[PDB]
Amino acid sequence: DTSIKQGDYRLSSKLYTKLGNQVEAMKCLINLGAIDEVVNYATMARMPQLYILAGNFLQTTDWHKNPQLMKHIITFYNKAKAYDNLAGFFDACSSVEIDEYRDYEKAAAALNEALKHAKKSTSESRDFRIEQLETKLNLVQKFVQARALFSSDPQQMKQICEDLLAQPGIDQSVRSGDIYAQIIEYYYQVKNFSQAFDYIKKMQQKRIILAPYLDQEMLQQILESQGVSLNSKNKNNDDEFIEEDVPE
Amino acid sequence: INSDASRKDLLIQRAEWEVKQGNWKKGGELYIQAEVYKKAIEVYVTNNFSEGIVEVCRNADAETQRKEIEQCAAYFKKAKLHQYTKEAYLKLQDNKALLQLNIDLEKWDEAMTLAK
Amino acid sequence: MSLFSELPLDAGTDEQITQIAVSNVSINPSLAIITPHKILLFNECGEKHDYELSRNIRCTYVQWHPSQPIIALGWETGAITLWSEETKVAKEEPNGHKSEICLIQFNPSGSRMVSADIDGNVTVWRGINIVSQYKKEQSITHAIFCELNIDSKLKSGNLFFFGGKSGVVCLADDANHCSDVCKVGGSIKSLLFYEKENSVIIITSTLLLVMFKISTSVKTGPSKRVKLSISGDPQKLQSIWIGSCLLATCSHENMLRMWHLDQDDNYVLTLHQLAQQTQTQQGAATVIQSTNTNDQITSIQYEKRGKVLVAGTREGRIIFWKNLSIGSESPLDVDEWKMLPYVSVRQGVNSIAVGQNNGLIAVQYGNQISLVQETVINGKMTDQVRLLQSSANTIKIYINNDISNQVLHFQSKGNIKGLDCNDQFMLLWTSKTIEIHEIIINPKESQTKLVASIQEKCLRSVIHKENIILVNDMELNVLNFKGIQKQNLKFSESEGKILNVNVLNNHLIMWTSNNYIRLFDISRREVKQIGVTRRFENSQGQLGQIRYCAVNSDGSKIVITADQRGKSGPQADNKFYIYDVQTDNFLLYEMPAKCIPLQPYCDRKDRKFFGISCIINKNIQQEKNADENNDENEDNKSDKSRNEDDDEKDKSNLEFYTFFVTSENGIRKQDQYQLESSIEAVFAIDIPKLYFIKRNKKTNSSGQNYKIVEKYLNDFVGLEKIDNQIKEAIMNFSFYLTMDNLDEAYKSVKQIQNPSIWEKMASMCVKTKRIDVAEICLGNMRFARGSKAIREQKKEPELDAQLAMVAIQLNMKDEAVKLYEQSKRYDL
Amino acid sequence: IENQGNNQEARKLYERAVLNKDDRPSDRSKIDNHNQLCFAGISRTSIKLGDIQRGVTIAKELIDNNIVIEIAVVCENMKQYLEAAELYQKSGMLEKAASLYIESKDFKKAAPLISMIKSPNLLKQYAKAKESEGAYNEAEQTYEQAESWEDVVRLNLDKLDNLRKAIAVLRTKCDTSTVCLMVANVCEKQGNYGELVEFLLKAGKKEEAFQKAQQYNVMDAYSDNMKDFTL
Repeated sequence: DTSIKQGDYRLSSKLYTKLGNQVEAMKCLINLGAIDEVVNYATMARMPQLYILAGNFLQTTDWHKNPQLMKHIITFYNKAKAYDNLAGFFDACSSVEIDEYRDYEKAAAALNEALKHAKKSTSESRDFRIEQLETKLNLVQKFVQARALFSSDPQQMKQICEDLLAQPGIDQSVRSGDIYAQIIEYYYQVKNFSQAFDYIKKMQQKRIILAPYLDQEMLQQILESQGVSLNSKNKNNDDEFIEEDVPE
Repeated sequence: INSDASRKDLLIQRAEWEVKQGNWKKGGELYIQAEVYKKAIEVYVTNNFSEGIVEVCRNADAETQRKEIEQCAAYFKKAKLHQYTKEAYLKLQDNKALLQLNIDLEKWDEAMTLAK
Repeated sequence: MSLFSELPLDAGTDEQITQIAVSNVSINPSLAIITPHKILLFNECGEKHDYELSRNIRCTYVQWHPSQPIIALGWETGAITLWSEETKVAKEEPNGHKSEICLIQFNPSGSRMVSADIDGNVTVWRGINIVSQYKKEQSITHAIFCELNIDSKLKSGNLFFFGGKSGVVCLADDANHCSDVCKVGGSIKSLLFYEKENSVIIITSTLLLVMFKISTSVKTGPSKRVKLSISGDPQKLQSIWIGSCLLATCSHENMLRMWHLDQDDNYVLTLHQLAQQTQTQQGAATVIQSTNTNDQITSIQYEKRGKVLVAGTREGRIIFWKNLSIGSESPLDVDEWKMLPYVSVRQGVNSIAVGQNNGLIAVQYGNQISLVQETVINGKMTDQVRLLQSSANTIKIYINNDISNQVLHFQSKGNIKGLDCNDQFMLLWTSKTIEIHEIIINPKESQTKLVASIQEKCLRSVIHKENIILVNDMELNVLNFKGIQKQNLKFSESEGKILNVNVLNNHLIMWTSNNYIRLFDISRREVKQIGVTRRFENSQGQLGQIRYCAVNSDGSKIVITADQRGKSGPQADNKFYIYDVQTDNFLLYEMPAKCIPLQPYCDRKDRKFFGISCIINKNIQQEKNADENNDENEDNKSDKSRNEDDDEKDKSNLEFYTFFVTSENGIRKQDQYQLESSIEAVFAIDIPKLYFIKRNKKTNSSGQNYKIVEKYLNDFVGLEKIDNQIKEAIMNFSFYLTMDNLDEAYKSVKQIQNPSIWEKMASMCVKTKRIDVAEICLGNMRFARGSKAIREQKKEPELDAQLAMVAIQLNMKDEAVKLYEQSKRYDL
Repeated sequence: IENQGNNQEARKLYERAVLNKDDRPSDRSKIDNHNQLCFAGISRTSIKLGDIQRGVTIAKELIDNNIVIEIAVVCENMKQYLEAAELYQKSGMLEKAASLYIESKDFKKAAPLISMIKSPNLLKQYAKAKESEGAYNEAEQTYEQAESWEDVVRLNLDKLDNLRKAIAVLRTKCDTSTVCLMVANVCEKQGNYGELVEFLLKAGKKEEAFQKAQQYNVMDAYSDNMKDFTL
């Protein structure tokens, strides 16, 4: 306890381990900020609570770029049977994938895994969690459908994209910026600059920045087709966003 | 909070795609906004730019960003920035950092006065 | 390490040559020669075939089957012909095409083929039967079969991509589904496929390298447009794929550009190395023109089987590069590449053609033609018999006579492909015939007489007792000296194609392309297959692709060094395998990543003792050192001055390791040996001696000589005095000490005892880091001085100081210095 | 005297030394070190001479771990396996003790060892010991859990005939053609042959499956799946 107060987490953790108080040792090692010894003592201790603690600690860290970290998280949640925790981990993985890689098929697979593990859970809110997952999954799958339809059908583009955009709270599952960007890109492919610029405007009034979802060269060609400077329009849009934030 | 967070996040994202094409100083100054300390310190480590670190620490809040100034002073000490370390420690007023600097500087009279 | 044999060939035709092609069938290569009127066929010897394929209809294109001797031909009228030379059958389609053939290309499998004409018609065929037809605008220059990473049901080998001067590229299959990727435009010089990212690499006349990513239903713009800094002719620019991801480009210029995709690093090979070769060769009465190393290279070609890159200058020179990078991944810099001695040409070379048959090269300059072949240094070891294939015809024979080793120089009629011996007769096999000779050993002189010669074709011949097993890719038969066929054995097609063999005592092993391992016994008068076929497959999954295999004396233990092929990733695998016939399992030994195993060597007599050759992977260690040194390391003073550069002249990246193998504990490391740059390769391993091949750089001839070097083991140096029964006790003690079986080692040592044996025992104890047994050995020495030193030095908590004391007592100075440095002790 | 091989003299020499050093109680450190050495000597010589009980006991009360490990090595080398195994267990290193327990007829105490440690080679050797004993279901499960499931399906063929469990096994073990024909064998003894059709479709061995199905009139499912591979 004195070492904990003074910050000597290693000595306190070793003393607790030799005393059999493994949860205090895990807390001290988490406070230390080192991963390998925590994972090792989780593996030898084989306590489900320590498995959950190690899984949460690895979830806090950068599990995305290290496959070993996510492998250990999955193993810990399987050994501890923390089905809700594993479902939440898979949901977070899918959300990160959607946010910063835009790989909706991998996100759909992760949502399917999360739904399966939630269906293996026994919590009181499990069904609620399940339905939430499936709703997101459904929306993702619909967008994935459109992602295939880039080979076959324009009318199905318009119908499915408008249906997905009209759904409230879609950004919680599929970002509407990506949908608008792909609509604009398809319209440029058809070279219908009028409807492309109309959808550009529609994407503008939703107060989301065009740059993350749309290529700059795409936008500048489309705006040159209309015959208006893009810099002035961007400045006006930024000023409008600030003036809309002012009363809020 | 929510509106400020949303706007700051969007502009930091735009900062990321702009620094991908390459803009380090002008972009870094444009996207300071409020509490971008992690991205700013990553930029400064990448560019080895310590003047922005000093600007942040002198503009940092005294009662909430204490550890940030401590680690900035540690970076100054490991980079042989003696005067920046002194001013950061004077803002810190922590005996731990001052004693660490005194022992690392290999002198013993200021060690007298700080130990006393 | 290798030599290049050149054979000029007479064209024998008044008409000027237009095209040349080389067969790729692993045995018996064939050369196709296309003139404006006549079509000629040449064999491996370079003589005109009695049968001729020349026809009144003009030949405009020719192509070789990737795995079959069947040739594909296209006329000026668009008709196609499929002709088998082995059976001499021609199958010609009248309605092949309505326009002259521009290019023919085969898929890797050999089933489906794509043919194109100038009018833009592209037909995909199955064998000789038309499958699908496409009408595309403008002539398509090239079309390569593509293998996109698609689901199994959607995966098919019919998919291919084609490019042309219209700059239109589309995905097409045999089912007439043409997905027009199209895009870009202009004259696309070359198109290449990349498997990992399913990417398309485009080189055009616009001096722009285009890096497309293509999906079945997703089309995207180029990932990166690379600008090329080339002073040569853009039209003449050609690029070839080297290794996993390397790209080698030459545009009729003195500079050779190499691009690595993993880190996208570019580096240039110059011809100043040709100046170095001229300097090293203009040391005698040799007529060589002035060093004009600014010449341009007409053509560049690469061969995977030999890992050899060949470039041809327009002044009449041919330059060779060897890929020293272990593994199938591409080299990262110039240092990995090695530069081989060049071969001069009378006139400027025009065309270079490559066939995967000993790396066969067809070189055309003007109207003259020549053949180039590679001869790797090979060495055979039997009792009192050493055979060295120094050149194509020169053979060095070494006879172990106790008074003095006897050296004989034998000159053959021509080139020899393979050598073998069985301590009684020697057997050579070349492209022409097979010969058996008997060597008569006398103190005055050793004479060799030709026993017989049989004219038969086979891949590998193994002599034993009085019969020879002849093995070809799919079969193996037995022959006698007269030449009768007692029996033959076949192999199934699904197992693949046999790659290579190894033989020791009365047990022979071979491995095929599909990682299948077969074991045979020749102790019986007729060879017999032992056990059953075993795939290199573990219950968890495939362990990798076989690279090198070896078998111990009794055949119970098999050493394997394989490559896991981590899908454009880690450089093969540095952990090797040992297989036991009894347990039918592949135990895996892990060895530090700083080294990569290269080729195993099994002891002739001992079942447990064996050795492994290792290549030190410099690049990864350098990267790790650079990464680690940049962390709180600033201005380190003293004891650091040029300790890493001048020592690399004689020290190469070749190392040797010794191991004991047992079914109980598996693998244990015994000793390590450092190989100098003079040593070229490991010849053989023996209990008292180790044999190596050493280059004679001091030789003033064009071809440097090669000698056999005999070295003593670390536990046998110094003991120069009658080795008859000592080796058994030494090996038993070494094995027991590696096992740490102290009582057995003591009871084995008791029966002999000898002061030289005692000091050797102390040396093993020092090297194995055991002190009490070392004290017992020194006590048995009855050396009072060392014992007094030990008793004085026993008052030290550090055992490293005591070990250094023992080492300096037995006169090991640098080991003592290393131990002192390791113990952080300087006062002692 | 243990180097010369004279085992009997070691007993009396060590006993005399032990009595002499026990007579003197002063400076107990060197006396205790000498006692440990002499106890190790009598233990090893008694094991070599067949005096198992006294040797194993005097190995038991002694505390120095590496000496006990060496004595266990000697006694397992000579003839005595199980006693070496308990000495290994009491010396702090137990993996070889578990290996010897599964080597010997002590599976009852080896079961907890299999329970905590997850050594796959130990599991394979334990399953081999079980199949040598004759327990088909226990070795079946042991092969299931480690990785060795290729013999699981053939043992199901021989006596178990557990088709649903085998199907579950292939769906958790990444079935290949070698087991895809094991399951052809398992479905041969059903009389319906449809599951055989789907299994051989998953196999890729789609030539003899074709003729077998058309000999049994199941073209519906097999043709439905096969209309995309060859024509």
